[PDB]
Amino acid sequence: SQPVSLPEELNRVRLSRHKLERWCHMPFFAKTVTGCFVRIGIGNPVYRVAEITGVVETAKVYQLGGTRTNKGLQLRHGNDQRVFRLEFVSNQEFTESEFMKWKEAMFSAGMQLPTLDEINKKELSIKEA
Amino acid sequence: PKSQPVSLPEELNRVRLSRHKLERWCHMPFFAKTVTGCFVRIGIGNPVYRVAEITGVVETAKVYQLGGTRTNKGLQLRHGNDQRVFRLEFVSNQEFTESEFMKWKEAMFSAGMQLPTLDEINKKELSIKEA
Repeated sequence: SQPVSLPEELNRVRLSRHKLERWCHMPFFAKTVTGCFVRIGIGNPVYRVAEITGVVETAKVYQLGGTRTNKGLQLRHGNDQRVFRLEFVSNQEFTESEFMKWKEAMFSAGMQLPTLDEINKKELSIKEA
Repeated sequence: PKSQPVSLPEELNRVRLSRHKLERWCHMPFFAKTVTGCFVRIGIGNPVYRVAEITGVVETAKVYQLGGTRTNKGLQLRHGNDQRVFRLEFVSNQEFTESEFMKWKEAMFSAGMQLPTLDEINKKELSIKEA
């Protein structure tokens, strides 16, 4: 029941752009990525912590590394909910500053933080054997 | 009354488009028809902003990130007699300040331009309503 307190903890359910590229044509892509988090580039360079709350189709097909996709992630950062192309997800870990700004957004939004149980159950559910 | 020219920033803010709204709309049909005649709070450098009317939408040479998407579009923007093209990434999400609004009126009057009426504002606002 302990709320997430450390970047290391939330990193257990962080998806890189690499993983997202590898998975983006898989049949259960939405089920897999929903409830995970990303380090998302939001433009100039600023990155944020965001939860994936769903997958949508984008207006345009675009290049993602070695493939092409029209998938977009529905991303939540506190009250902020927007669709982002997969191309803007970072391969790097959350910085401590990014993680702390996110916790502030959560509390200021009156949104309950994920628990370590919720994080561990999600991490386990999508392990690839 | 609706025949009066605009005189308050609250009135002009009825047709102000946020950067987030521009991002949401930028790849939908009739984007230029929708946004033309709206206003933006445009960032012009150091941070300073201007009130500007959108007079059209153009292609630019720079493909850039606009939130969750990519675009090369530019806004043709007018502030009194000053007309320029700006990337949409420079539009502010914040409301016009009273000083920005007053500076814009000063530019309009200097130029000999007349301000929109409340009727014109209301008609534009009603035409951009999301349902």
